[PDB]
Amino acid sequence: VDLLGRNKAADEAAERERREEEAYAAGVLDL
Amino acid sequence: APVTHIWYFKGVPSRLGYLLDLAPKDLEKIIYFAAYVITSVDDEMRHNELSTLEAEMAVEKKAVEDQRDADLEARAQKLEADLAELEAEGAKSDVRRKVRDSGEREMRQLRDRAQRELDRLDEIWNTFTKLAPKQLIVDEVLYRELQDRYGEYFTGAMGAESIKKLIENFDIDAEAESLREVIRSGKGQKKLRAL
Repeated sequence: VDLLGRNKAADEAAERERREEEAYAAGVLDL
Repeated sequence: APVTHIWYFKGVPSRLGYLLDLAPKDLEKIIYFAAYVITSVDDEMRHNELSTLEAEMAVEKKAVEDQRDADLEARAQKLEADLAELEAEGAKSDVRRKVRDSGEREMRQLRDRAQRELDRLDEIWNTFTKLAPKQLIVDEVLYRELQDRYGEYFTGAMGAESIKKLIENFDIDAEAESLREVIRSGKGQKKLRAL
């Protein structure tokens, strides 16, 4: 984990999808 | 000259892209006169002709490739003459191999423009046979090279007029139901995009 580390792009896209998945389950108007 | 409304093009979501299932860059190209799109074509008219259009393409290609092999062999005999007339007199073989490398370059470039024309015509055919509207063309050459041969089969344009014609030539309840179905069945981010 210290030679490979952690990217940024993938994490951004992932938390994005996660946000729009926790927002569609209840109510989706996030902006 | 017709023109569109930025409010429904630039602001996210771009309503036009969503209505038509596009990306903006494509559309900012089609409206600011960069790429071309296909307003409509005929699928049943292009059905009973694919065979003979292949026939004409293939006869043209056999023609040019017969000329291509003729190029190869004729340049090769000229090269043999060049060597035989370069050695009969009193010169080293260093200069002979240099001039023969030049002649090799010659035959190479001949066969090269040859095969370049091959690949061009072949990709052109492969683009004709694979035609559905809303396709972009960043080329301006492929497009013209299709407008001269069979252009009258399909219909093309660019600008506000292209999107206009298209919108007119676009079923809506079919898309709406297919979208309801992609949402029902599909899942993931794809579900969200269809939503």
